[PDB]
Amino acid sequence: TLTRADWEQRAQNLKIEGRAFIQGEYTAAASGETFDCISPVDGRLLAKVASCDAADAQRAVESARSAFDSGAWSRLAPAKRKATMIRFAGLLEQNAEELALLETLDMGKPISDSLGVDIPGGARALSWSGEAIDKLYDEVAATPHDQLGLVTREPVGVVAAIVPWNFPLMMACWKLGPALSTGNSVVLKPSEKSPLTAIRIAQLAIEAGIPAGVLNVLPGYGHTVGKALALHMDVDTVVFTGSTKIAKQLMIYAGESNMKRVWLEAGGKSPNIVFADAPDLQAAADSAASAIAFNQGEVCTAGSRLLVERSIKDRFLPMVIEALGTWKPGNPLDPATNVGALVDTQQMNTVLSYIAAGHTDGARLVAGGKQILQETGGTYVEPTIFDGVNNAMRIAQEEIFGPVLSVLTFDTAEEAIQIANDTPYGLAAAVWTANLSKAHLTARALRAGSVWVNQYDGGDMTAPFGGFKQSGNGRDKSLHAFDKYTELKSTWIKL
Amino acid sequence: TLTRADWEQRAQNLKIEGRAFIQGEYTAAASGETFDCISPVDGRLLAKVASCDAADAQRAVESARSAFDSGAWSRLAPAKRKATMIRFAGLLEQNAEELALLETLDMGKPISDSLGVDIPGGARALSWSGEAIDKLYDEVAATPHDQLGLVTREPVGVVAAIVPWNFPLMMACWKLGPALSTGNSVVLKPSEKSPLTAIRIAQLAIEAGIPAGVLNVLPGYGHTVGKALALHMDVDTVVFTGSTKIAKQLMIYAGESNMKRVWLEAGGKSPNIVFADAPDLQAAADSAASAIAFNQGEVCTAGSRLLVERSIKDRFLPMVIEALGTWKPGNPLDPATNVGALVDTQQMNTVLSYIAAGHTDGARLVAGGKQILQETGGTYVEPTIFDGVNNAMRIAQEEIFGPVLSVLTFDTAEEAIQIANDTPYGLAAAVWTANLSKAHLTARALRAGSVWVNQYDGGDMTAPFGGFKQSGNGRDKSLHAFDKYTELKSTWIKL
Amino acid sequence: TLTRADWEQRAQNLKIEGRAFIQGEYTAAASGETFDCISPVDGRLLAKVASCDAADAQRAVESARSAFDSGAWSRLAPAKRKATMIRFAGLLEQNAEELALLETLDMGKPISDSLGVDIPGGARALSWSGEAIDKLYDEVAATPHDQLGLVTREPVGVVAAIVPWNFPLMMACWKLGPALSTGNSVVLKPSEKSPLTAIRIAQLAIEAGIPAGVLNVLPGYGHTVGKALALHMDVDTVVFTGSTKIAKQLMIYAGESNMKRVWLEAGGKSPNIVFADAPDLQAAADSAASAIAFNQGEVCTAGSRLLVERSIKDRFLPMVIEALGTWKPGNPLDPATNVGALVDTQQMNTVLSYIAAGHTDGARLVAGGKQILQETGGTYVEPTIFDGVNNAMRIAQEEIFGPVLSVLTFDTAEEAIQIANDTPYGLAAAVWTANLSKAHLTARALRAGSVWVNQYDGGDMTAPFGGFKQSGNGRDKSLHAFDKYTELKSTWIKL
Amino acid sequence: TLTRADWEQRAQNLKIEGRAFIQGEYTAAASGETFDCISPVDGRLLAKVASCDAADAQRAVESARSAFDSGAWSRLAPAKRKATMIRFAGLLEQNAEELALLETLDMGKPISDSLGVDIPGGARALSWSGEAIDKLYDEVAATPHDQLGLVTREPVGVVAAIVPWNFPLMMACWKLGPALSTGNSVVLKPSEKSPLTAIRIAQLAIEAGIPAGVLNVLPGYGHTVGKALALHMDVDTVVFTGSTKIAKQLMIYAGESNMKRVWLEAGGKSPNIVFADAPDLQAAADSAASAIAFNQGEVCTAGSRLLVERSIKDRFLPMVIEALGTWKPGNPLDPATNVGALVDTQQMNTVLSYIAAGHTDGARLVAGGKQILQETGGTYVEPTIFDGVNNAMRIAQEEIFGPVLSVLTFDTAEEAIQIANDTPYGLAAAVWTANLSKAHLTARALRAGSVWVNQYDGGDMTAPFGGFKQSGNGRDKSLHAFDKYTELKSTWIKL
Ligand SMILES: NC(=O)c1ccc[n+]([C@@H]2O[C@H](COP(=O)([O-])OP(=O)(O)OC[C@H]3O[C@@H](n4cnc5c(N)ncnc54)[C@H](O)[C@@H]3O)[C@@H](O)[C@H]2O)c1
Repeated sequence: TLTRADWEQRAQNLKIEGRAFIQGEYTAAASGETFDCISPVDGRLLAKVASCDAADAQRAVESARSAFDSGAWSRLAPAKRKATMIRFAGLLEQNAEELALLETLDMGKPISDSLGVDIPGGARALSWSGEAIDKLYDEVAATPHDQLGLVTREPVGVVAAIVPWNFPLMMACWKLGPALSTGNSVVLKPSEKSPLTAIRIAQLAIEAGIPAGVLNVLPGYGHTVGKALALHMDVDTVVFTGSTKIAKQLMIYAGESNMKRVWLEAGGKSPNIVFADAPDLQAAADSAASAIAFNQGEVCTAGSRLLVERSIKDRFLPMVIEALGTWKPGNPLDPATNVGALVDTQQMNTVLSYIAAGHTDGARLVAGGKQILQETGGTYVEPTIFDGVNNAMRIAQEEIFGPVLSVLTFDTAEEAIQIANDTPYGLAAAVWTANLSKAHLTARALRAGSVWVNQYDGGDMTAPFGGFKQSGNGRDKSLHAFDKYTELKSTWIKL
Repeated sequence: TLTRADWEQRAQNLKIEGRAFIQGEYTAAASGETFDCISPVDGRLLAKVASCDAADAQRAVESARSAFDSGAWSRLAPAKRKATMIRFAGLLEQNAEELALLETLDMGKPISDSLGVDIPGGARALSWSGEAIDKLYDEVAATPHDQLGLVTREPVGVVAAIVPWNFPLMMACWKLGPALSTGNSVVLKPSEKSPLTAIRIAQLAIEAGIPAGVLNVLPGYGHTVGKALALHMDVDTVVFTGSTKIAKQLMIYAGESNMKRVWLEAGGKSPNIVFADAPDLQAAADSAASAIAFNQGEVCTAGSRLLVERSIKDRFLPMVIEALGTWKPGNPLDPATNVGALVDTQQMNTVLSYIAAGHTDGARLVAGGKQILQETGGTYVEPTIFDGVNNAMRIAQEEIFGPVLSVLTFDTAEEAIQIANDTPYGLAAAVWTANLSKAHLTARALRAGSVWVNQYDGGDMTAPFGGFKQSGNGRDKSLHAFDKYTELKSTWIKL
Repeated sequence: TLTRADWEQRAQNLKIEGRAFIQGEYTAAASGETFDCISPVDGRLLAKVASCDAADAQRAVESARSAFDSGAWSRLAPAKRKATMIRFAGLLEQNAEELALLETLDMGKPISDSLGVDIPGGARALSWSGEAIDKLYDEVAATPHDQLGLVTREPVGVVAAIVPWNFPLMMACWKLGPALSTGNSVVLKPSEKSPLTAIRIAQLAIEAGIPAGVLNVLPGYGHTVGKALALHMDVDTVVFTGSTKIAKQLMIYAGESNMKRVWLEAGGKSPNIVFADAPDLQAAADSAASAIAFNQGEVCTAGSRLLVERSIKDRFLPMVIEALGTWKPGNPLDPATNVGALVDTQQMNTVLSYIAAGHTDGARLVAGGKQILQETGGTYVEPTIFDGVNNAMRIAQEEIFGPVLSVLTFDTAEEAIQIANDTPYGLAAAVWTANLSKAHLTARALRAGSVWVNQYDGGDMTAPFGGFKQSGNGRDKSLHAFDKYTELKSTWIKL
Repeated sequence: TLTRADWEQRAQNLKIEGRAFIQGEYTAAASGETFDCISPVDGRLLAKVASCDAADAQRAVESARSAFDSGAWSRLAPAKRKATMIRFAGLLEQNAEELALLETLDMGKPISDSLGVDIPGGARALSWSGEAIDKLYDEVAATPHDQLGLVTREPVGVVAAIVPWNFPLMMACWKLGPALSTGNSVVLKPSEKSPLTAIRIAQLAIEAGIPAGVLNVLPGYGHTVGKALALHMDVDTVVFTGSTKIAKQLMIYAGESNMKRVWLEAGGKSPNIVFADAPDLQAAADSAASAIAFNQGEVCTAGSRLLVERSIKDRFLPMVIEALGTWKPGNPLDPATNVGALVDTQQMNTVLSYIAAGHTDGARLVAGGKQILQETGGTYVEPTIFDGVNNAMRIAQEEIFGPVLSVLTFDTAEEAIQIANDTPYGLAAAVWTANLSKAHLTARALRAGSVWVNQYDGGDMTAPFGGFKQSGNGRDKSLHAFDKYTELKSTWIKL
């Protein structure tokens, strides 16, 4: 087990690749332009990263298209694609320490989280998806004797994947797993706030046996190369994870261009409903704190609204405060740290402004509330709780994407459901109760893509993940994720 | 069997409903405005139809939402929804003669087609979908012993369905069958060129037991009430059948509003590939003619590009010409008629302009090419064939939506495939060959949602139907149609 | 609603068919022999029924085989088979009053049960199965590009169905629905204790459009014609519902003959577990009584072992006694009657012998325990309860097939599960508890084909039904029932 | 690449384990008795192998049952069972040279086949099955609002697997893959003619992480320990691969004991149908020879009946003779050898007696026909062809299980199908034709579990494998194999 000093030495000794990757080779952007990749750990310069634009999108898509048409990957035997995807996952694990360190330096999450959650999670999405390839069957319809009706799935062709900065490698892998497994070529566009691991795994893909052109990586800004990919007339599908605002703009881009398929994973304001008859209130308290403090609250499914049955509120809230007190910001390179830096100054100022809005709209600060560790040259905020929140308050309605918890009360299950569903979002929700009927009926009534019962942040690769309403469309993970990267064909044969 | 005189008597004796339908009652538009519904068979006034706008969209959506929330239909037992949908289908059949007559008068297709194809096809979509409801199973994941992982589907809520004029009732039913079967409320917006059957079946739905508010019908223009539904902030999903141009606009509307799900069935320029080793050339010739002449060529999957192997071209083209000669425009109310009127003057001018374009771009007219029966006051054009067509010509690239055939030649299977896929569209295609390998390998290479082998216009309710590329996204018919009207939920329960 | 006098008039006015049915015609047995069909309601002669033997089995199998080979039904379009099966179900309903009367007279169940449960249940099995036919899809494997791998299902051919007397029509339909829907020819052998409804519906099948030879019916004894079918070298599959003893004998017959597939639905000793935290004790008490008294306890899944948590036992047992008191034997032709006659004298003696065994082995009689209504000439026994039962006692280990309840106690969930699973059987079980974890974990631990939670006798046509262990193999109802009547084929095509 | 001399040295240097394996340890049989394991390569003594009997079956099943009930494997997380199964497969590959050598020495197949087909094939069944575990989903029925209907699968408990000698390790793995993956305990009973690899992999299972008691191995005779397992009252399921005669006896044993589930893979007499319009006659000739000579014709799906369209017979048969001449018996330890020894003297004498019967019944010997290489001390027979065979001849009806081909002619497709289906068997069949319709219609009409088109011996792990009629019931490989090792449960929960 590596120490803080070990990680600090390794961080200093990294040579960091900043180039784009197109047709099997690292490359500068056509313009030669770069942007500074700055670490939120302490503000050090990590790398000058290629700043791609429309011209680079064009070259990457031409490369993607040529590779798809060659059939080198798209017509490779399923069992062979499986083997390659599993080797790809294996190379992530083999290079786990470097990749984890890049993630931590790039966007500030604790090294123990990068190493323990992100890298294994990314690898698992690649290998599980790979494992599934030849376990999938298409269909033969019930037809008259002189007909053979086949209903099959084929890869769409060229896929653009635009991903965010909060789980850079893992979110990339949630897309790459099913998209590559089904045989598509993918152009990956990582967040400008976290380009490094995406850039690095482009090389690993080649080493695993992914052909040149099949996985191209274009670092750069959303409003330049991201937009260019979404408007491209020869991209078949764009998959996206990010804000609801940008997600909507992608639907507009598709409409303005070639009617490409658009699949979105967007914001959340997930309600964590704790009933008086929860089987384990301490577990509910620990989980409620973890739900908002894990990864600095920079989680789409953060349990940012805590709904507590009023009769246990006075006992439960102090339990949640004490649990939250164990989540402490610190040096992300220290293995003992469980809360890291926020991704940058821009994000931190947004979070601080929402904390200010909590005060303004009349909520009661009961824990945290301040920026800390300023002397480090990094960006850190205390996990924060507001009590006495009404669901119409800004901190109840709007996604904060920091470790800021809103606490609301209710007195009936029906009110809990009404409050929980009172949102434009619908990514996740949780219910804590020992009652059989109340558990299933409440879960059934919540309009959310994931509903966790007597736990938070549940599910694994077998569980589809995605939004109701403005939290998105379509699902990541599970076999259902494959459907975003394929087209149905009905082949009706007269005999 | 009814005679022409019988159908003319019946046409005269219809009382035709023109009002919108909201919350279980026929109603004027809020503005009181109407538009004239004129028959293309000769020009008579059928009815003054309510011209709905945004205010009516709002009232209909409020009705739909309230109905959905009440659970009267959305939480009705699956077996009971099945019985209702089957009764709904049964009422279409019970009233087939009236509905077919309305269809024929409304948009000009032959009465024998309305009676023999449209009404049975529509009824079948409703009954088959109903039958399927309790044959569908959701999923239980493989999880650790202390977890129960449920993956289920739930109705999205409020669905707007916007449909075209070429198969008014049948297309409405393709949407209504699965949308209603899954438990949604639906707001149906029929084409302003063909509002009458949708208006009529609103009452039949009530009679079958569909609760008030669950199926609302808003006749009116695309740019008024259609647009209002697509921009509405409380519509969860819009499903669409129509032009690629408008389909794209709907993606923009969704992005501008509430990120509603958008499912599109759009245009086509389907290739009909006849190899020299086709098993039955006469069958191929008969189907090639039917593929362009049926429903006046106003068919999304019309075989508008006939690709013929050069070595049989001289023999096959005269066969296609002779077969096309049996398709003759005539009085739509005559049961002997197999080709009806074009939907309106605007449509006839478009077809005539494309025939002119055929000449201009250098193709050779070998059949038809002219308006006929002007004395009737109706709009009729001869089924038309151009030979010597290059795929770059306008008549080869652009959807005409009239009975105009382009004939192209090829020398190799590779060439046929390249030409076939050389289109922004991808709705359907056909292959004619007696060879096992060539049939399957060519079918596999064609980028289209339906591929018919040794037949044209194949499939039934078991066959998903929809586009690759700019022909749309998602599928109508089959069980896959249901997925457009539901959301996946992952319920992970800690035990 | 018909009165007792009405049903008695109708009983007198029946003309009852007693012949076998082969190749579209009613027929005597080859030997000319008959057996007396006597009613347990009072002892009248209903009909002299053909007593078939091996010669008749041979002729029926030859008819079945020829019909199968002709394709009249086996290669009939799926949608047409669906329509026929639905018409078949519709004829059962059209003739419900006659069929229910035949059932009640034949084996003694109350007329209100025959009319309200048996005939609708049978019709439902036929129509639901029919509806499902064209909703089923076979499979296409993930293969290399030069391979097409089809995995399809085909009817086995000739199916023998051997059924019992407790639900004569409904059990026959549980087999016929999926066996006929998949395209097989079926030879049905009803119990010699209840031949009449099977004989009758043979004609209804013809009327619905089932071709001659596809459904043959051979009334007669198990050891003659039943055995002949099970040993027949040209029967592909036998499906069976009856005793575990005979079920085992069928496996031996298959091994002695042609290795035909054997699917068994056999005996049961189902445990009904009521925890102290059951949500509704009165509902639990009412269901516990119904579970043993319904259809005279002549139910494979009768809740014959009531397991009660010791801490509610003193409160719950009087509730069960009072609820059982509402179940009173009476004239089966009286519509007010909720408990009918036992099927014959042999059955009554068996029940009385087990009541004697209850006393001998040391249990405590707390309700019923005696034959009643001897003056009627019929066979009736009081619903009976023994308290203080140990699971090692004969009444706890052996299936009684009468209305005799054994009451056992437990202190822990672990104990309840151990007792519940302490049986050679495994057909059904029930759990009553308001606790989420306990309900799912206990249901998971129970080795039984059906587990009902907070209800008894649950499920519908969507729920597969069948045994663990010596309660049988394979499942009736649901789509899984179809798999007993088809064979998988892997067609791997090199392209 | 190892030479013949290398393999001869390795064979001499093996230390061979002969003991049974129970509860994590090698053990003598209770009696202390052994049988001589003799090599058909040259007659050398390989090992004295434990000769288990009823007492050993009892101890193994008690061990299996205790392990299943402990949940160490049966309740282990799916993802963890997957990982263990993949490591298990990995250890087969890691020890491939030893395992391949054991197989070759034990039952005589060429070392290049053992190394290239058997070991990789066995490993692949284990890992593919393992990979599938968490890709499988169970079901949630469509039910009323106050019901939750779960349809799930659970392991049956204790599985007996009885396997033959022709593919000892691979057939064992076809059973072990799905049986262990679903969580069962397995008692494996290898053929007394080939016990060695089964004995050896028992240790590898433990090293991979399979808990003690979960995989027990009992070498010994069929009529002692095999029979004891099939009659055991606490074995839930027996799966079998072997002769039809013994397969039938297992059905009888189940009936005599506890009604255990019985799944059989039995004999074959597979027809290889070559039409005049086969796309590649040379390929058909090569494959027809391989179909009968591979693994000494000791293959269940050996293409033992060659049906050739009469018009190509005179040209085709010499092609088949020339191809068959490339398959030459030789030293199984020589890597160049492509035909090995027959398993023993008993088998060889059976084969020679069938060759004698070919002469007697009037067939024409056109190739091979004699025992060879007698001086080696081993058992070898020339690949043999009889022409002018009629389907009623013994060599056409009966399974020979040696390299003996029967050649038949036909003149119509209909006759080809009649002849092909004229058998009590139905394991596999093949069709060679370039015609689309004839390929699919003929394949559809053949009553066989596998149908190969324009190839022989096709399919991989995605293709279910097993018999129609007396070739067995149920399927090995694919996801369908899992169903033999699990039970369906319907859990209906009232809410
Ligand atoms: N599974 C999920 O649903 C999921 C997971 C993690 C994070 N998120 C969401 O991500 C957001 C935080 O991430 P973010 O700040 O990177 O979001 P963002 O919307 O600002 O950007 C996401 C990605 O889109 C790109 N982008 C920005 N503008 C673009 C444009 N005009 N056209 C094309 N691409 C453009 C960015 O460069 C980045 O790669 C939150 O709203 C959070 O809820 C969702």
